[PDB]
Amino acid sequence: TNFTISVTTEILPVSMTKTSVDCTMYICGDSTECSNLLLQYGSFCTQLK
Amino acid sequence: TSNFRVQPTESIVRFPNITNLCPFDEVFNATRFASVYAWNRKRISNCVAD
Ligand SMILES: *[C@@H]1O[C@H](CO)[C@@H](O[C@@H]2O[C@H](CO)[C@@H](O)[C@H](O)[C@H]2NC(C)=O)[C@H](O)[C@H]1NC(C)=O
Ligand SMILES: *[C@@H]1O[C@H](CO)[C@@H](O)[C@H](O)[C@H]1NC(C)=O
Ligand SMILES: *[C@@H]1O[C@H](CO)[C@@H](O)[C@H](O)[C@H]1NC(C)=O
Repeated sequence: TNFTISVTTEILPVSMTKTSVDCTMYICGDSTECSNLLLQYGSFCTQLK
Repeated sequence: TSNFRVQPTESIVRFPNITNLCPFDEVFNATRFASVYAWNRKRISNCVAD
């Protein structure tokens, strides 16, 4: 016989902060010879990018 | 494509220079030395690496 006002809240995340780190400075830092060594190891850094 | 470095200044040479008197001369030049089973132990520091 009577009406009651109702309201409920919902929470839904959408996106996070995207990150991009270069593999050479992440692993070997500033070592040029380490970069030369990982050049022939594979294309893993391209896959990560 | 790539990344650009930070260019961290120019190479800094530190300042460790002290009196150059070291006990290497009197321990390397001697007419008699210790034996293998009992060797003399000397702590050499507070000078430069000759
Ligand atoms: C349904 O219930 C509400 C809540 O009690 C009624 O609202 C009240 O109405 C009286 C007089 O009509 C007021 O004096 C109150 O202050 C009201 N209260 C609130 C919380 O609003 C409402 O009247 C009811 N519906 C019917 C058709 O009687
Ligand atoms: C290095 O040598 C100079 C000149 O002998 C002297 O003035 C200076 O104090 C030395 N450096 C240090 C750290 O003591
Ligand atoms: C080396 O040994 C000689 C004698 O064996 C000694 O006269 C001299 O002082 C020592 N030191 C140097 C730096 O020649």
